[PDB]
Amino acid sequence: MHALISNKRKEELDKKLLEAARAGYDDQVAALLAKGADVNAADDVGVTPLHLAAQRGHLEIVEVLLKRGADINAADLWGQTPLHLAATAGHLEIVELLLRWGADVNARDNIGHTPLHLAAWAGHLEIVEVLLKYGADVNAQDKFGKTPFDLAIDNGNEDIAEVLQKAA
Amino acid sequence: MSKGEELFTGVVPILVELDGDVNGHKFSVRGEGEGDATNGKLTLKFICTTGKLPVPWPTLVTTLVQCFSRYPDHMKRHDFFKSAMPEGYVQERTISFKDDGTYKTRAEVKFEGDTLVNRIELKGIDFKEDGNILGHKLEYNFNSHNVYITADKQKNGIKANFKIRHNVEDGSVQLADHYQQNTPIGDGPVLLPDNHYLSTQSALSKDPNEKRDHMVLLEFVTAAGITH
Repeated sequence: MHALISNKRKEELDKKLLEAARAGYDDQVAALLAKGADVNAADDVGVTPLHLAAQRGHLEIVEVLLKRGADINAADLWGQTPLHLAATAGHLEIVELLLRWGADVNARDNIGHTPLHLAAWAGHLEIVEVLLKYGADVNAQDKFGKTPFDLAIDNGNEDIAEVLQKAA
Repeated sequence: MSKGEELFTGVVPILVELDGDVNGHKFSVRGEGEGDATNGKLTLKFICTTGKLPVPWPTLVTTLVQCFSRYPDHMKRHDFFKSAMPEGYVQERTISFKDDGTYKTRAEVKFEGDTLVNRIELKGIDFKEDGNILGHKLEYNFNSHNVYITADKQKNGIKANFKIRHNVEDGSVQLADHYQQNTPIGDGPVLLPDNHYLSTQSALSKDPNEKRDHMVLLEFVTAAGITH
């Protein structure tokens, strides 16, 4: 039928968009977006093009996808948002862009980690400062009761621990 | 050594294949996911594909990849798993449950194609029929544990031992003592770590769109113990 053919072609377009976003082809991403691909498409595990673009550090693709209507607060099977992946990867510009566009700064994954938790765990000072600028909760606690200061102090991070101590 | 470290410099797909029999019952679980060795992140999903699993899911968490554990820059010399990866290693496990049956586990971890494959063989004996395990009396959660790794100096492997504490639905803790030993497969010099330990965190979830026996797992692992 025409309906089934339309659905199959749309699914092929969504798969092509996801592959292009993972690979980092901005031209193909824009071309597929113009042709009618779904910007909110997801895998079987719930991973969206914004997730891959933010995790792999494609700033231009992230900004292009934001202007089309990509949900900036979307969780996969493991409860991660694009801000979580961007903060744990260490991309400062994508984190800043997500925060400006209105990313939730106090979202929690399946373990209760916040973006500040992952920023302290990975060991990026600039991301910690940027997240604290926009109103991150220093005293957040995960399921096991650990705090972003504890994760910093027990992982060998020194300057991040000092900053978190100053922030109280 | 350095080649294994260079291998784990990004997101690596992970395939896990387990087949086993406990008290005669037969099952085989297939799992797929991704791992990030830079931060110790692991995101996996497991399916039973043979019906209903005869045992509670958490009991198989420790059996279902030590090479994706984060090691700080001052501990890079104590990374045995990455140093022996391109060919893989062999894990022998004895899981003695408290006042219940035991598990014997033989696994091989190899790097095939672009993916990392963990192949496991299980054998469970002496389990009761009204007990927590075979009676399905364990709840859906997982705690955090410390795994102590020491050297062997004779078999080019390492030794480990720890205790998993499960949670019964009646407010009780069941203690499963795990004994482990790792041996290399390929014939090449590998790093032999000093005595240290690994800290672990896990979170078990559920997929609302899967109509089978599934288990979603998110896991973080790090190394500690040594001061530099």
